[PDB]
Amino acid sequence: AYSLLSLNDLRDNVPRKLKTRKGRGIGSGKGKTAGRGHKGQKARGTMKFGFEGGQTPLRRRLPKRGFKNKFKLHFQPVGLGKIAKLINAGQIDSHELITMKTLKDVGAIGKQIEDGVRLMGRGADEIKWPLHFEVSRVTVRAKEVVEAAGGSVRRVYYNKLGLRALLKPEWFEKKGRLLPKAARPPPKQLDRVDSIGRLPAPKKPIPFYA
Amino acid sequence: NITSKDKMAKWKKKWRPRTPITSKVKKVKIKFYSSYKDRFRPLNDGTILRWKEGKRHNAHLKSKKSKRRLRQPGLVPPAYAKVMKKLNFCN
Amino acid sequence: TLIEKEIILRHQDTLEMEPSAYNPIIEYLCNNGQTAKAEVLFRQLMKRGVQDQDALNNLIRGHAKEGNPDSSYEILKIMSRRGVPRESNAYELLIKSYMSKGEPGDAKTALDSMVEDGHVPDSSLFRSVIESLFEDGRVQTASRVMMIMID
RNA sequence: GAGGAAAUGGGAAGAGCGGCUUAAGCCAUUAGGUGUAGGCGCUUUCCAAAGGUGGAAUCUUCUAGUUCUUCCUAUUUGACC
RNA sequence: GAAACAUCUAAGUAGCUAAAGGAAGGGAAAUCAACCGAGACCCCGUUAGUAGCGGCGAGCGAGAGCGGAUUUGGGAUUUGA
Ligand SMILES: [K+]
Ligand SMILES: [K+]
Ligand SMILES: [K+]
Ligand SMILES: [K+]
Ligand SMILES: [Mg+2]
Ligand SMILES: [Mg+2]
Ligand SMILES: [Mg+2]
Ligand SMILES: [Mg+2]
Ligand SMILES: [Mg+2]
Ligand SMILES: [Mg+2]
Ligand SMILES: [Mg+2]
Ligand SMILES: [Mg+2]
Ligand SMILES: [Mg+2]
Ligand SMILES: [Mg+2]
Ligand SMILES: [Mg+2]
Ligand SMILES: [Mg+2]
Ligand SMILES: [Mg+2]
Ligand SMILES: [Mg+2]
Repeated sequence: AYSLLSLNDLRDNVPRKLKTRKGRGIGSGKGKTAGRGHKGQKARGTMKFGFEGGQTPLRRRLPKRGFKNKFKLHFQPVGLGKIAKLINAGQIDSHELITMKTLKDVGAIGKQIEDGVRLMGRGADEIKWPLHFEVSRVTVRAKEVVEAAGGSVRRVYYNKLGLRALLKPEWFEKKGRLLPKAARPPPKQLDRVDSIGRLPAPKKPIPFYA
Repeated sequence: NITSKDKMAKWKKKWRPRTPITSKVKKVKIKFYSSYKDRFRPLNDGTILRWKEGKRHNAHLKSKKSKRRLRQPGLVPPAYAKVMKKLNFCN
Repeated sequence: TLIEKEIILRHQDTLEMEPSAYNPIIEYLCNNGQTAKAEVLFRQLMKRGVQDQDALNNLIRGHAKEGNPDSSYEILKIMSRRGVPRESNAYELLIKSYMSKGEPGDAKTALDSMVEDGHVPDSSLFRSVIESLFEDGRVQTASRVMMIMID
């Protein structure tokens, strides 16, 4: 058995638990009506799970509510604490612009971005530098904390195709398409943003009143 | 004459898309009851949010305290929430 | 009077402009004066038949020494997308043009593009860019330069 | 001669990785290797919808899971006969 | 099946009949998207048991996009005048 790997002594970590074959003799404990009792509907096996006996069920005595919005926007939340931790880890450059592509490449954003990034205020006591951001939405605490250190946050607009072209520019060149052009916001989305995004990923910020 | 019910029927027959005659999904997937959908909403706690009954009509039958009480959202009881947990409602 | 009359972009004309009709005049325009109409003529020549590397290299040096290195960088991007072979000495002038106008972050961007193209620079240029990044307060970009010079 | 098969859910025991894992397909089969589209998590909690969003700890900081295997049950199928 | 039943389901299934071919059918936008763009037709995977339909009950159940297989367009149709 000195490092021997033969087909005669392979076994697992625990012994294998075998099937409970119902309907065998007396000594197995599960024979003659298996585990079904005597007569009725549950011994003949014609019973549907969730039936309530003829009483009007809870799923029909309670009222419906609301409607479904088919144009609902989903933004991925990032806190300031994760961004500060990745700044201190030396993975995010603190002197260049922090776009959404930077967060997607470092991994603060998960696998599927949907409509953009919302900047959150969690871990706001770790921010010690003037950082420049370009996100989709930002909360009041996060904007206040950033501009109290001297940075700026710009709310910027991309659509779905523009987000694909910002994040995966090699996907267009494997397909033979030219890089598209950034689209203007619709009038219901005009007030929520500051400016149209640039479709190459920009690395120099744009000061507001300078 | 021309009421909202038959106006909606005429609109839905012409403009709403039609169900396919036959299915395309070869895989078998689990379906729960269709009356769960617009009535319940699962929370990340693990409990399921519901809204109380009695607010549709008959407000002259109820006390003031009950009218104030039925405005408050509640939770599904556990023995009934386990059924929808087992029938893939909470994903 | 040739370029304002759009003679190059005419389909029914048969005789095209010879390589020696633009090869010395792009050199003269870029080296001894303005680069803008030189690049306008050559961008019109791309739209018919020309992808000569010599006029592109001369446009790179002319745009670098004029005072607009953004145009040299975008012409290098044109070369990268068109598959024109890219030299090592072209990026040096772009890096030092960025250096002279006080944009070490743009210099580090051009350095990254040079390394991704596949040219290693010299330790004198490394020492120039690392000190210029450090004195501007951009410590982490200098550390990212240090990573590749260690590697 | 009568508790059995597939696919999708609820769990228990064991293991891989630390974000995890592929589906159709493709290249080879004395046999495996590849394939990121997708799914779950990180993730933000109220809310019909718009809208909105400070975890803990003070003292070298703690801060997430996912995919298989076996077994017990549920749904759709003739469903122990 | 809906724990009865009448709209619904089973199901355009079983069955009957007619015609054609080794395949048939479909096919190069009076098509989708959303102010950014894609580019005929059929088959496999995902979106997703989601949107939607429904005595809004039981149940029925997409499209677009994205990843694969095949990769193809031709004609009217161009005009020197
Ligand atoms: K399972
Ligand atoms: K585990
Ligand atoms: K019955
Ligand atoms: K009957
Ligand atoms: Mg017993
Ligand atoms: Mg017996
Ligand atoms: Mg039993
Ligand atoms: Mg019984
Ligand atoms: Mg008996
Ligand atoms: Mg009895
Ligand atoms: Mg049908
Ligand atoms: Mg019946
Ligand atoms: Mg039918
Ligand atoms: Mg038939
Ligand atoms: Mg025949
Ligand atoms: Mg044929
Ligand atoms: Mg157009
Ligand atoms: Mg396709």
